[PDB]
Amino acid sequence: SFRFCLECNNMLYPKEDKENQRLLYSCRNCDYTELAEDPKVYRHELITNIGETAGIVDDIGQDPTLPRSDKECPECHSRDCVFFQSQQRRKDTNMTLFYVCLNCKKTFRDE
Amino acid sequence: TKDDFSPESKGFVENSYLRGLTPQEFFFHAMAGREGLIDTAVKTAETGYIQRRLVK
Amino acid sequence: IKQKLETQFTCLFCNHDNSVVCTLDKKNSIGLLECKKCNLSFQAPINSLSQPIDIYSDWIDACE
Amino acid sequence: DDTITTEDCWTVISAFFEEKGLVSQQLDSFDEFMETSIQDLVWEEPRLILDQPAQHDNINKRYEIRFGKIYLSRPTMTEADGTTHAMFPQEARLRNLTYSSPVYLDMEKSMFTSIDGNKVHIGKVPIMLRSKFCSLRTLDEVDLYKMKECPYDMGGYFVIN
Amino acid sequence: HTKSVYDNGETLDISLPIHPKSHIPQGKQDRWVVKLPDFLDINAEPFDPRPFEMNVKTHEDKNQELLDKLIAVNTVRWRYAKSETGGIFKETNSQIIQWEDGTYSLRVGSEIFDMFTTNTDDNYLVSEHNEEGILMTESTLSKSVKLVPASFQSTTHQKLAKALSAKQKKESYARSVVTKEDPEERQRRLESQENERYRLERRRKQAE
Amino acid sequence: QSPWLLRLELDRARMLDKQLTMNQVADKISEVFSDDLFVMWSEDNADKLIIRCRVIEEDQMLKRIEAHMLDLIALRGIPGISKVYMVKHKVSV
Amino acid sequence: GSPSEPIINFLEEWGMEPLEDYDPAQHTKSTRIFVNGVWTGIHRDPSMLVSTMRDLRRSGAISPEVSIIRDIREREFKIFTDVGRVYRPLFIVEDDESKDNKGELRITKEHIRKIQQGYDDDVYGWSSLVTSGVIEYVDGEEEETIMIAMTPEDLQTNDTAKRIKPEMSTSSHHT
Amino acid sequence: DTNPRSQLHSVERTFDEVIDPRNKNRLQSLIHPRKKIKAVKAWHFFPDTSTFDQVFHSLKFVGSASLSKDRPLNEQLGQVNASILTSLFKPIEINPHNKWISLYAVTDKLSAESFRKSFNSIKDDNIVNRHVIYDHIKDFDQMFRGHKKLFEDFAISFDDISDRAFFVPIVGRLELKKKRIVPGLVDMVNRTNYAHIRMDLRNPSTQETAIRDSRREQYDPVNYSSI
Amino acid sequence: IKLYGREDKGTGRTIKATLPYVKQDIPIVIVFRALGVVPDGEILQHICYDENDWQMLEMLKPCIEEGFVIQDKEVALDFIGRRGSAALGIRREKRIQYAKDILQKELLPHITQEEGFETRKTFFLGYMVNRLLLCALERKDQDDRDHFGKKRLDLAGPLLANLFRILFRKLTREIYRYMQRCIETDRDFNLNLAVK
Ligand SMILES: [Zn+2]
Ligand SMILES: [Zn+2]
Ligand SMILES: [Zn+2]
Repeated sequence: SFRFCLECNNMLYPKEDKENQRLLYSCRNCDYTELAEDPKVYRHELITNIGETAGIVDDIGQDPTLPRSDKECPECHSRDCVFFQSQQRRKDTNMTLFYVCLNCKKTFRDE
Repeated sequence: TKDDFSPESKGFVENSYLRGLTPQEFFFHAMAGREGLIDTAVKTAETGYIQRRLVK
Repeated sequence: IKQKLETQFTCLFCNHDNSVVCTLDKKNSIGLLECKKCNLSFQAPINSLSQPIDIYSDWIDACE
Repeated sequence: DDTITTEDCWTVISAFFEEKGLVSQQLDSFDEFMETSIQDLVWEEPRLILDQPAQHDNINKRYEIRFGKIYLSRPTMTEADGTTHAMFPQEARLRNLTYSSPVYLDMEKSMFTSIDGNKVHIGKVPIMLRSKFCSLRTLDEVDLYKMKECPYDMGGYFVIN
Repeated sequence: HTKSVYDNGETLDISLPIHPKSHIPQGKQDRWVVKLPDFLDINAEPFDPRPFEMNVKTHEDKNQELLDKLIAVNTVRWRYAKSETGGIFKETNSQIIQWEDGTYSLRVGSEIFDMFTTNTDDNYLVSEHNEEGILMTESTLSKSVKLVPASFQSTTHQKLAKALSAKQKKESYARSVVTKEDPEERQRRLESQENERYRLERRRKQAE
Repeated sequence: QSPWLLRLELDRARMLDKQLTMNQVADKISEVFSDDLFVMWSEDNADKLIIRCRVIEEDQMLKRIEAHMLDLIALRGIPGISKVYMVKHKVSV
Repeated sequence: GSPSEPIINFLEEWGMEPLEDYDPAQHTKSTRIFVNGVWTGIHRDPSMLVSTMRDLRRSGAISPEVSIIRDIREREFKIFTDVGRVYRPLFIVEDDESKDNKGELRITKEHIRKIQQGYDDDVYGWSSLVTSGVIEYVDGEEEETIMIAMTPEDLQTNDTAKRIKPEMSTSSHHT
Repeated sequence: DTNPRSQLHSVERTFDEVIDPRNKNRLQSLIHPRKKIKAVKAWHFFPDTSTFDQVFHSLKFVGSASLSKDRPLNEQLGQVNASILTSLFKPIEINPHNKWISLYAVTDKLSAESFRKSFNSIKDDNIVNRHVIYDHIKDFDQMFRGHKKLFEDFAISFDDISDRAFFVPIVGRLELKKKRIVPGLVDMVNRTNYAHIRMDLRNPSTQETAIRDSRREQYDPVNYSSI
Repeated sequence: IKLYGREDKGTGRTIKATLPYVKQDIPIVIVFRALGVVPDGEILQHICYDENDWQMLEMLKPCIEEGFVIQDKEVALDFIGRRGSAALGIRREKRIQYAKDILQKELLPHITQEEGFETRKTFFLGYMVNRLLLCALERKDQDDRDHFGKKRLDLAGPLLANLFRILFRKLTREIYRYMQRCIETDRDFNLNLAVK
C-alpha cells in the first residue's frame, strides 16, 4: 500500500536523508514530507495466491446456476451450502472447492 | 450447473445410435461432426499446395 | 544525443517552405530549430516526451 | 391443476406459428424501416444552408431549405402512353418490372436576409412482398387466387426487373 | 510548510442584511436533499379550487392526459383552512411517516413512497446573494434521499407502468398518399420549360 | 555502501527439489557481481530460507539490479534446455 | 429495437443513483448499472430492482424483447434494447420460495384450453401467453444466468430399448 | 376520471384524509402496504415562507477538495464546527476562461460560536453589531449545472415541537475541485482576493424588506400583500 | 487502450490510449488530466475500486511516473492538440479548442455529446482501464470472440437504412451543388428540378 499527499493528493515517493539517516515519504510536487512508519519500500511476489479467494460477493447465494451441497458449516452448522472452484483462471490453478453458507455467508474449505 | 466435470456434462454419449441420443448429446455430437467437416475442408488446400511444390 | 531531422515547416521570416530542420538534444534537454535559408536559430527546452511538433509549436508561440 | 403433456407443448407451438409464421422477422424489419427509418434518416440532417454576404450596401443573405414529412404510396406502374395503374407482383414478374413505390418529401424554402414548397418525388423504394405496404397484404383468399398468387407463398422478398 | 499566499491584510467593510426565520432547527443543523421523481410535483402556491377546475386541460393523446392526471392528483399542495374558532390555519395534504425500523416515508393522500437515505460528506446548503456576489452558507446536507414507490399494487406505479408501456406502442411517422399521375411528370415539364426559356434567353442575348 | 537493503525469500521445497545449496547460489552471485555487492545468506536450518544483499537516489538502481538478478542468474544446467524427462527405451540386443 | 428512455425512467424511479453522486470508496458493494452498454448509475439493492424489472417485463409494461441481465460475480446489471439480438421463448417456472407453486410451471391446462378456444373467459393467442407471464424471451447473453429444465418431467425428481437420461447428481437439489 | 369535477373531488378527498400526528390511535391504524409495520411518529409537510425570497444552491466538494480528507485544513478549522457552518464563499471571475471561488472562515472558536448563536436566534428586531473578521483559507475551481424545473431538488428540515417539516427550493448544484495556482500568475492572484473580510450585522433596510416581502407575495399573499 | 511492454521486458508497463484524429498514442494519465481531473489519487480512485489490491496499483505506477511531467489541464489539452492531425501552424488557443472539440465529440460518442458532461466519460475510462488490468493480471479470461450473445444480425431494415443514408447524402450534395450553380443566375428555382 502507498500513501497520498495530504495537501495536493499526489503520490508520496520515499526519500532518504543523508544527514539524518531516515526514510521519509515526500511529494515531488511540493515541500510536504511525512515520516515513514515501515522500511518495506517494495515487495514483489513471483508466485502469488491473491485473487484466489478474493473473488467473493455477499449475494452469491442468490445465483440459481450454482450447485448446492450439504456440507457442514464450521460456524453456524447449517445443512445447506453453495460451492464453486477457484476464481483465479491461470493454468497452474488448483481444483479445490470453496463453500459458502446460506446464513453466515463465509468462505471455507474442506481440508 | 456451474463447475460440472461429470462425463455427461462435458460430452460423453452413453447411448447408442439404436437407443437414441438425448438433446445435449445430440448437440455435442453435432459439434464434433462440424469439427470433422471444417478440418477436412481446411486441410485440403494446404495438402494440395504441398503436393504441387513437391511435383515441381 | 543530438538528433537532426528534416521538417516540412514554414519559416515566418523568409517564407520559404521545406527549409526547417529540428535539432533536439535529449541529454541537455534542448531543441534547436534552424532555417536553411534565413540561418536563424530558435532554442527551447524539451522534455522526455518531446517531439519536433512540440518545438515547432513553441516557436510559433514565441513568434507571436 | 393438471399436468402439462407434450401435446400441450405442441398446442403452444401451434399458437406460436399461427401468430408469427416463418418469415416474420423479414416483414417486421421492413415494416419498421418503411414506417420510421426513412423519416429519421431524412431528419438526421434536416437543414441545408447557403449564405452569401453580398456587397455589390452590405446585405447578409442566408438561403435555407427544410425537409418535412415523408409520404408513401402503393406501388404504381407508368406506361409509355402516359397512363398509370396499380401494380401487382404477378404483372411485375411477367413483364420484368420492379415492384416499387414512389417516395415524396416536403421541402420548405425560406429566404433569410439581414442588413448589417410541396411534395417532391425523391425516388422509388422497392416493396417487400406481403408486408404492410404490399398490395397482397389485404387481399383475401379468393382475390389472391384471382390475382394468380399462390396462397402458400409467404413473401419476404423483392421483385427487381 | 506551504506559506500563506495572502498577507496584504486589506479588508472590506461589507454589511449583509438578514431577515428573521419562521423556524429554527433544534439540536442539529441537518437537512435531507430529496430528488423529485417524475410522478411527484411540488405546488408551493395555495390550493385554489375554482382556477384548478377551470384550468384542467384535455388532450387527444391518452398517455399524456393520464400522466397529467396522475401528477396532478399526486402533486403536493397546501391551502388555508378556516378554523372553528374563526382563525386561519395552514393545512397540507402531505405527511411524513416513520416506521418501527427507523425508515421514513412520504405520504400524499393514500399513496405512500418509501425513502432511501445515502450518507453524503462535505455537502452543505448555501444562500446566494447576487446583489453582493457572495454565497452565505445555511446548513449541512448530510443525507441524500431518493423516493421509491412502496409496492406494485400502488395506483401510482400501475399508472406509470401503463403510461410508459402505451407511450412506446404508438409509432407511425410516414403518412400514406395516393398517386394519380406519373411522379416524373413535374420534372420533365419543368425541364421543358427551362429549356424553352434557355433558348429564348440565348436568342435575346445574341439579339442584345 | 548504501542504507538500501535487498533481501529475497526463496521457496525451500523447490530449492531442495532441484538439489541446490545456498553457498552455491552465493558463489554464483559473487562471481557475476565481484565485490560490487556484499552478500549474506541464512543457513540451512532457518525457518525461512533467505539471502540478503547490500550495495557498496539509488532505489531505482537497486530495483534494476534486482530485476536483472531475477532475470539472468544461471545456477546450473545447459542454457536452452527448458525441461528434461526420463524415458525408458526398449532395445533389442 | 426499443427506446431506452422508459427503461431509464423506471430505473430512476426505483432508487438508482447517478454517477455524479458516486464515490468508489463509499460504494464498495454497489452494483454498476449499464443500459445499452452505457454506465448510467449505481444501486445498492440489485435483487429488488431485477425482480421489479423482470415482473414489469413479464406483465407487458416493458417490451418482451428487452434483455435483463444480472451478473452477480462482477456486480453488474446490464439492460439491452438494441436491434439485432437473437432470442427464443421458454416456459417460466415459478421460482418464488414464498409461493406454494414453487418448482412448477406457470402454464396450466386453463391456458391450453383458452388457446384451443381462441378467447378468454372474461383473441387469446401467443401474445396473450407472453404478456401473462407464463412465457418469456431470452437471448444468448441472458441465457448465461438462467437454469433450464429440458422437459417438464425434469421438474419432478432397466429397459434395453429406451434411452438413458442424465442423473445430475452433483447438486443435492435443483431450482 | 377525466372529468375536472372528478379530479377536484379527488383533490378534496386527499385533503380531508390527513391523519392528525397527535392522534396516536389513527397513526397506529395506518399500516405499511408491503412491510406490514405500524407507524410510530408523523410530521406535517409544509413549505417555508421566510426563505422563498432567497436563492439556495446545493454546494458540494468533488474529490480531493473534501474537508475531511484535508487533515491539516480540518485541524486548523477544528475537528459540527461553527466555522464550517458559518463560512463565506466569494465568487470572483477575472474573465470567462479563468474562474475560482474564495473561501473564508472564522479561526477563533468563540467568535464563530457567538456569530452562529446570534444568527440562529434571529426572531426579534434587535441585532447586535458583531464585527466578525473572516480569514481566507483556500481556493477551488468551480462548475455549475442549472435545473430546468424550479423544484427539481428540495432540502427537508424538521421541527419536532410543531410536528412539521419545512422544505426549501434548490436552484442549482455547484461542484468544487482543488485548484493548483500557476506560479507565473501569483502576482495577479495577490491582487484579486483579500487576506481578511469584516462582516457587520445590521438591521435590514425598509426598502429591501419591502422588496423581499413583494417577492414572497407570490407564495403567501394573505399575510404579506402590500396595502 | 493498448498495454505496451512485455512481461519482464521493455522496462515499465505503460498504458497508452489511442484516440480518434490523433496521430500517436497517448498515456492514460495525460488524457485523464485533459478531461479535467488532475490529482493522481483521484485518477486511481476512478480506475481502481478496492485500495487493498496492491498489484493493480503497482501496474499503474509506471503510467503515473510517465505522466508526472504533465501536471495541468491546459497543457494536457495542448499536448492533445499538437498531435491532432490538423493543419500545421495552428495557434495554441485554437489547438486547445480543437482538443476540446475532439475530446467532447468523437471520444465515446455513445455516452453523451454535450459540454460539461465528461464525468461519465472519466468513469467509463476508469472502467475500461479496470477491465484491461483485470484481464492482464490473469484474473479473468479474455473475451470470447465467438460468443453468440455478443453478435447482432442485420435484417432488411438496417441494411436498407444504411443504403438509403448514403444515397440521400448523395442527393443532398447534388441539391447543394445545383443550388450553388443556380444562385449565379439568381432565379427563383422551382426546387422540383434540383432533386434527382
Ligand atoms: Zn504534495
Ligand atoms: Zn454458516
Ligand atoms: Zn527563413
